[PDB]
Amino acid sequence: VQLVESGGGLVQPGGSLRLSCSASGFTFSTYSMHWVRQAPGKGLEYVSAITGEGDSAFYADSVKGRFTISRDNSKNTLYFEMNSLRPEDTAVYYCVGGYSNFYYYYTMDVWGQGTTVTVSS
Amino acid sequence: SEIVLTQSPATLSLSPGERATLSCRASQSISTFLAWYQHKPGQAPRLLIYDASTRATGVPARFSGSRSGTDFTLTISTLEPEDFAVYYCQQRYNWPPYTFGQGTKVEIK
Amino acid sequence: AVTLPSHSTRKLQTRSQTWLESREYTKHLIRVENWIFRNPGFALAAAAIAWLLGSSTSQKVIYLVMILLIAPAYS
Amino acid sequence: AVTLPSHSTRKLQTRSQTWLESREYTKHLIRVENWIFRNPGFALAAAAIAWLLGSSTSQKVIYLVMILLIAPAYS
Amino acid sequence: IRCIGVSNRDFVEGMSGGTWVDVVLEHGGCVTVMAQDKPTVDIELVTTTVSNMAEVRSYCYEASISDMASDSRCPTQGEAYLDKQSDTQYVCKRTLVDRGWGNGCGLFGKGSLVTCAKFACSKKMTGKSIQPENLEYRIMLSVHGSQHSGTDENRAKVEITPNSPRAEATLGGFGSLGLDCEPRTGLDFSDLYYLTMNNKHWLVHKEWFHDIPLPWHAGADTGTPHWNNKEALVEFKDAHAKRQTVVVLGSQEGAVHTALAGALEAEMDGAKGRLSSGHLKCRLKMDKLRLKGVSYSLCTAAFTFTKIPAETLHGTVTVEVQYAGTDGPCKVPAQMAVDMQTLTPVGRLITANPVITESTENSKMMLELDPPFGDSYIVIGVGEKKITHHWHRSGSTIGKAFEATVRGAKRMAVLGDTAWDFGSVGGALNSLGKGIHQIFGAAFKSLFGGMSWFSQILIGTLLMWLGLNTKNGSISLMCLALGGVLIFLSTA
Amino acid sequence: WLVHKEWFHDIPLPWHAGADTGTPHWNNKEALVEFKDAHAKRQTVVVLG
Amino acid sequence: ASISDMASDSRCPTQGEAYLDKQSDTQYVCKRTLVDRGWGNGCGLFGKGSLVTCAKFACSKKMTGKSIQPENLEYRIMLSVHGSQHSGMIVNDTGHET
Amino acid sequence: ASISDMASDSRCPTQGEAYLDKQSDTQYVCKRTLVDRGWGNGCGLFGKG
Repeated sequence: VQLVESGGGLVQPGGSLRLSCSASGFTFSTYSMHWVRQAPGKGLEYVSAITGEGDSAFYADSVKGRFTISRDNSKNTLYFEMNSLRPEDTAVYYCVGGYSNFYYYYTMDVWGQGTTVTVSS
Repeated sequence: SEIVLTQSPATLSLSPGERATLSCRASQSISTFLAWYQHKPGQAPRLLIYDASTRATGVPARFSGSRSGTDFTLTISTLEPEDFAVYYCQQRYNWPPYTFGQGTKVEIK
Repeated sequence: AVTLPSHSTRKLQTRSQTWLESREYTKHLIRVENWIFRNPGFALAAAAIAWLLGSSTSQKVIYLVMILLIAPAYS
Repeated sequence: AVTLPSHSTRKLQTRSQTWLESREYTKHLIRVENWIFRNPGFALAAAAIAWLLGSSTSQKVIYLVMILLIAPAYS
Repeated sequence: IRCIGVSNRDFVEGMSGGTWVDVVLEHGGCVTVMAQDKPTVDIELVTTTVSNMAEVRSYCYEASISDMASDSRCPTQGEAYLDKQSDTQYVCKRTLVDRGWGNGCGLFGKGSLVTCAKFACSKKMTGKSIQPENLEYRIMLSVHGSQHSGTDENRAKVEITPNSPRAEATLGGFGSLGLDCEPRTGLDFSDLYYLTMNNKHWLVHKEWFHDIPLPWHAGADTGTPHWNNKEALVEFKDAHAKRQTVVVLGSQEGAVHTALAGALEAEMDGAKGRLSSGHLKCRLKMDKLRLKGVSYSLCTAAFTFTKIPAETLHGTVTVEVQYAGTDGPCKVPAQMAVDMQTLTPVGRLITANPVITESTENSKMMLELDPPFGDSYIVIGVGEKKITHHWHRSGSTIGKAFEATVRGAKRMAVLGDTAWDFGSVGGALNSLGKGIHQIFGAAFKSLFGGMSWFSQILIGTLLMWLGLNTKNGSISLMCLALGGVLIFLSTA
Repeated sequence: WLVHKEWFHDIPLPWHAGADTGTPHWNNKEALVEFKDAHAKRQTVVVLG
Repeated sequence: ASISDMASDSRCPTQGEAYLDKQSDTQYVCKRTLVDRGWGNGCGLFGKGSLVTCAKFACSKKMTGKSIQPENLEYRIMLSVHGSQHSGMIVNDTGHET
Repeated sequence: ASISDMASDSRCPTQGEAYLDKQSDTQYVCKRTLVDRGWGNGCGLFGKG
């Protein structure tokens, strides 16, 4: 049971990036996935989420509109296509996963190692 | 608007062997749906407690959780050297706008 | 959606043939015949109900026919 | 093609909802109401035809209802 | 546990054979079985998967046309003949055309015009057969007792196929629940095809999938299909006596969606297709069930309510308690009381006996219980530390019996005889009722049962008037048939 | 086609109202979209084809 | 029609009603219903919740109708005379000017 | 309540129906009616607009 994150890199303001999170060791379809970011010198911020089956998605107001979460249950991969990046989005992103029988609720979670995304002008 | 969590001291300076107590205050009623996470620099945040009193799988017994209304408390009886890290509370109430607290750091005194 | 009213109500009349003319006679006959062929028990039930209604023989036969027409359409 | 038999004839019965359940009710009622609202005079024609048929009052009212039902479907 | 909030659960309280109790499982809700001296078990049907289905008769719901051609011979000749008239991949139509002395052939009769067009398919939908063998059921069951509200030995999962209709759920420490089921018998799959159009799947009666007027192949397609009909999707319209034109009808996929009504939706993962609405009947051999909590000493330290005591939809009350002391595994004393002077057990406590099994410092446990209708106190504890809670229930026993009759009526309308089998420990009144219901249901399905919510409401009102005014014993016969039809409808 | 009135007004389909100019607006998305729900614990949105 | 990114929102058995912020957008179809909630799902109470689901609507193609005034419509009549024409000039419309 | 910048649109007695682009905004109240129109207002025809 592990989550391997990748795709983080330095980019200019207004650039587009795509983060990936490969799941292993469990039934990916039965796990609701979430993206939580932490800016340097700031607490953890819960930004995005998607249900196990891909039906519905949630975006926090701080990211609503620019970022798009998605998932492929056949390739066991979570994607976070982030467009129109701004310097305020420079942070370490973690993908978390939890067994869910309801849209987004979960009790015990699993975290990846995180990936750094730097948006500097 | 969204539920907010407040961690009282933002910094706890204690020595190994002392008793640590961290508090988390919610802006509105959440019955028991509060989680406590331990985060060390260079490591992914680790789930310690869910349902505000239930220890996660493999968590040592020295961590305990208690609730009273909207005030939640994380207690560390016997402080260990590896227990000095940042601690976050997260509200799991009913839908995703899920939020974390500003975090409280347990520093060696 | 589901309803989609038929245009044959307001059929445009001219020498030239309309959009789907050759299927008008068969369409309704096939619908009714198929439904009755699938459900004969309702033929029996409709015969009984028509017998209970209507004094004369012609009234009962007309009731039978009208029930046998209303049933397939669920009109 | 044109006929396409409805599956509501063989409605699969279970606790869970069927494919298009919320629509049936308004489906048939809307079709009938719309056709009558577009063609009002046929109400008078049907009233006359029903009055000429059937001895008692109940028979004539039932004939009226069944004619006004069977006409919009062209069944 | 696992059936607290379901809102469509029913209690099968009672076991008069000391042994097996029949139970019919549905996708909607779940069943809590409570026996005399045995732990309450919640049983739920989860998913019905079908595997390795066999393709049968795929239709073509969108056509494409191709290089049309035509011929005409003068009004006094044989008939027009395109060489592509002996090709089973072309639609050909023959008609009479006005011709002569202007078109080039001197005579004034009617000519003969043949037009042929090549047929191509896009987006065909296909149906597949479901044999009674090779469909699997998955039943999830859990036990009450020590599980807090949030290898488990309290939950188990059972796979049931017609090849293995009986299985045992091994609940470590509680024994084992034997479970026999009738999988072939439970939902007829000998009339249901699995239908797909474009990534959407349904269950379709095998009489609505043979009266379809669309170009149809037969079986799976090795290469390019041969479609027999060549009509009902291609329209040969005629100009004003001088031409022929060929058009195709557009994509048909919206009429089929509305032709489907009362057909069950499904979903598909790979070669397997999950249906989410079914109906299965199992007998529960609960004679190897024990209690994991007898010969325990009463917990006497303290108890704290951790959330609040809450009320489910059916009247029961769930309580989540935390134990302070460390007594090892020990029994929980709890009851519903009135007149706290004389603690007298009123009501019934659904969980079998509530035992705390984890003793480190503080433990959590969840129990539920069925309180009386008046005010009452939930009393948890022994002496001087028995925390209590004030709890109020709404409705008198009469309303409860009325709702029970309503639930029974709905279950009957849904199932019939299998509904007669729901709480059937099995006697002679029960079997007789089931037999007469079989006979009446067969007759009713033969006569009626070709209508949907409107034809039958109409016939119901009609016969209701008829039986009201006919003045015979047919009065009673009709009025009974009417009650049947109208409840069959208003259940919805 | 040539089509009567009252057949091009009694149609149950999402309809705009003339000058399609910028972002399209449909008076009714009703019946072009089907909102079913699972066994009391979900909701599902499908389009008719 | 074609559908797009769905979303949803739920409420406690005793709170208000669900509200997605995409209900204030005339490009989303939204539907409101009641869902079983409680004690497993995330709020302590057991009645029926309220669930809202919204989906973005897009139409690839649509049919359009146009109005015909009884003016600005033209008829074209072709007339011919007997007499000297040979059989060739029966279905031949090349030069009628001269 | 408080109201704000009104706007309006009118159509040929024989055209479709009026449509403001502010009908696609859930912050506006919009009402549709028939108005006497023609040959003085600018559109040659005399029916209701």
